[PDB]
Amino acid sequence: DFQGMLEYKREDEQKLVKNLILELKPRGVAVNLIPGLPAYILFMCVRHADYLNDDQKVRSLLTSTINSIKKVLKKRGDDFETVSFWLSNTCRFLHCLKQYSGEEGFMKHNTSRQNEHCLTNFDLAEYRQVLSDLAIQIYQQLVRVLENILQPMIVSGMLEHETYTLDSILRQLNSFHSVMSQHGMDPELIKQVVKQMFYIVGAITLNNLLLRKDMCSWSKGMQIRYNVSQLEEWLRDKNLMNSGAKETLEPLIQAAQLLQVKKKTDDDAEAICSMCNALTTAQIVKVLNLYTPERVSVSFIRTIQMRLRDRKDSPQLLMDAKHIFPVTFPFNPSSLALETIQIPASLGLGFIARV
Amino acid sequence: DFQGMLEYKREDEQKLVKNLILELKPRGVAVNLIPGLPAYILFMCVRHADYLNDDQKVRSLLTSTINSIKKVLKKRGDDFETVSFWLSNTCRFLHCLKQYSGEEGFMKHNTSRQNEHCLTNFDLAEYRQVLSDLAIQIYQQLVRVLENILQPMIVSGMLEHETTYTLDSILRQLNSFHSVMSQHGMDPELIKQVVKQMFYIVGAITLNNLLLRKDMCSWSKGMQIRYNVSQLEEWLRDKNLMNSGAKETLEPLIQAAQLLQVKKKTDDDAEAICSMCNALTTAQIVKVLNLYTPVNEFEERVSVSFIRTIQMRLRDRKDSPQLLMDAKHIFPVTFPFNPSSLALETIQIPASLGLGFIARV
Amino acid sequence: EDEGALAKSPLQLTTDDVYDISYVVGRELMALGSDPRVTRLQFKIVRVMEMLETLVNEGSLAVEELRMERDNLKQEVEGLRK
Amino acid sequence: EDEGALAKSPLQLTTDDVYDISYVVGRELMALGSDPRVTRLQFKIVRVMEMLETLVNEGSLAVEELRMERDNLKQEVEGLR
Amino acid sequence: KKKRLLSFRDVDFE
Amino acid sequence: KKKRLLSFRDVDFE
Repeated sequence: DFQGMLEYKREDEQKLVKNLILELKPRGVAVNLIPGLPAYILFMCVRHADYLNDDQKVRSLLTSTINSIKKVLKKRGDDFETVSFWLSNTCRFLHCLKQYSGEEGFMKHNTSRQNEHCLTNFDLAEYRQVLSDLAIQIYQQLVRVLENILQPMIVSGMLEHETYTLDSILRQLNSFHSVMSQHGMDPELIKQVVKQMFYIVGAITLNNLLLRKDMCSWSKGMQIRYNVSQLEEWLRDKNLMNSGAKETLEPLIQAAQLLQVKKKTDDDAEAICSMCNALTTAQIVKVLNLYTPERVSVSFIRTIQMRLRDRKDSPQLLMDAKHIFPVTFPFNPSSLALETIQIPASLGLGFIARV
Repeated sequence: DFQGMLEYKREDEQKLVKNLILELKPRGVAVNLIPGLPAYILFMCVRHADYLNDDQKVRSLLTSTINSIKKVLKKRGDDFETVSFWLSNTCRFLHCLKQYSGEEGFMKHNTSRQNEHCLTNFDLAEYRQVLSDLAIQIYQQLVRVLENILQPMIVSGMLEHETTYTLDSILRQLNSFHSVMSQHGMDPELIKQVVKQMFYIVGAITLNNLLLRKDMCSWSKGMQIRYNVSQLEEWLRDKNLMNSGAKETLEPLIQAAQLLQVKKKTDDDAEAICSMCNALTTAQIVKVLNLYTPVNEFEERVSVSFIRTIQMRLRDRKDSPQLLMDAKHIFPVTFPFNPSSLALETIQIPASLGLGFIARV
Repeated sequence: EDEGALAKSPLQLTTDDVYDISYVVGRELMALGSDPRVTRLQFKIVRVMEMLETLVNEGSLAVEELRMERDNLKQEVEGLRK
Repeated sequence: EDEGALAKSPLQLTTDDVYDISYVVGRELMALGSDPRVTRLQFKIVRVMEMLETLVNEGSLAVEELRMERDNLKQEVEGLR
Repeated sequence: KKKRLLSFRDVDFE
Repeated sequence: KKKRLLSFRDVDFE
């Protein structure tokens, strides 16, 4: 029987964070079989340092950990797998520091056995803050890499197509989601990533439509709306209907509808004004101007602008495609028993011992 | 969901028994992971033919099965692994035919799902009889192969050794035997009988040699024999075989070793002998005393009077003028019903079996 | 997710295929709960997959290096023949 | 009983090691019961072990053939110079 | 529904 | 027992 700790010699610490963080591959047999494993192992090391009441060793490990993680994300921050992996694991490390902090609040989902594994000599509340802030940092490098990959596909797949296609986009979305899943990234974190990906698709598409006269036709309205419904299906097939992802596409949807509605009578104008609640006046006017069949008369456009004067949001045309919804990492306790964790030989951590 | 049956085209039947019986290796990934697998597969094929109400297909498959197993044991019947494998699988196949016969006496330990997998058109009771006779036959052959391996090691390792073949050679051989039968998923009640049969052979060959040589009846040898047996007993204890009856087969050998060690002088000493040695015949007891070689100048020889004193008290015993054990004696084997908890509906067909041409139903 | 991996011929597995198999086996093990003998089996399966990864990796690297060398040597021999 | 084979370097595994690992893991799976998802896991492990067996048994072949050929070409290079 | 008893004799084997 | 709080600032890293 073990207590669920890991001891290591102090001069071995640089070897520890080297194999466990610096040179640990985001894709491996052990990490794939047991997602979050490096976070669990790091936490078990902290437990024993705490159990030793060695503040200089606790400080050393906690410092090396964040330094090494940052060292990794600097060296390979262009790589989606690496970023996704260390986001997922930094998070799990944060959860572990909470779930076994010895604070009653973070202990409402623990077994009796788990509650025995709490820290006893040190309060790492200040460290958790640094770590959570590091996580926020990581989450944004993620969206950064995420966007640079999606971006060169969006116009082509969503618009210029009767390079990439629509299925290319769905494919890339399928790739992103599976990678995050395999890393054991919190489901609620995945949701926010998906919402962020749909917004980028929507914002880039709408902006390109608004800056191009060749894209504003009834035909494209038929095509855009079809493409959106393929993205809705993608959410529905992964139970992401409550991710808030769909709602971020509302401006694009309404712009696509606007291209299809009749645009001649006073009633047509009235209907447009109540339908397009998610588009700005500038956006509605721009689409009406670019339309290509009769053409939208200058007085029909005037009727629209006059009618919409009830709205006091300053006139804006372009969506911010670099906008990032503020990320939350809600506490997610694991039911994993630390006492039955072994150290797979492929991690190259033979120099540490279970306690 | 599958029903737990296997379908194959009638023209593929030969290829089926070829891969599943004739050329199937007794040691492999799939059969090691799932012991008894070819028997489960065979029965599932039977289930489908019974489901099709095709009497000719059932008869043909059941006939090919027995003939194929016989063919394998003819060709590779010297190999212990092969014989063990097919004894074990013949039993499992028999167990399956009972467990899923639809006869209530065989259904007591079935789950409800298992009860629903019973045969529905054909009563195979006469086939079970033939299959059972095959198993008995295979078992005799197992004992044969077994005995041929052990035999040259017994005298050397139980008698001639001191502290080629040693006692450890024998234990090593028993481990290998017990390990192979276990890996084959052979019925534990059957393993118990095979082990009893092995111990009998060891005890009979050893005792016979005591009685036929002159240089084995000394106090020094009784000491050594008692040690060797205590190791054999330890082996049974470690492997939980103390109810197998194997230990009891060594009792004549044990009582002979004790005879070599006890005092052989006074009339009281002779009384103890005539009650300790209740498993050796008068001839065997008296013969041992005669062959006895003193260890020192300070130990006398067994006196003629002493022997006659013993030979006189054992007179009111049913006269037993027999010296040597039948070392070729085979205890009659039984195969008590042994139903399995395995669910046929979830059995898959591993690719290494080369039975892709059969389909799950 | 491992349908294509498990269905592959062993001599044509890549280390990526092994990683794929590892994930789905991991899920199925995880879905079996916290039984301590499930966990012992889990780490035993980790070892098996590790050995599988190594043999796949070694074989691919060795075959690849020998292929280059062999191709280069065949070009050299051809020139020396002329 | 598999602690020996599981502790071997993979390059020194024999097909017998594979068979032994198979048996032990087989028992451990058996001990968990007849849950269909235990059984599903069991057949994936069968496939994994099959793959491990093939690699242990045939993994050297392609390397071997290429090696003899490499050495033969090398012999020819030395001889022509 | 009594199952049909299938006859098996030694003549059927080998 | 009272858990001794440790100090952590961004300056203590990098």
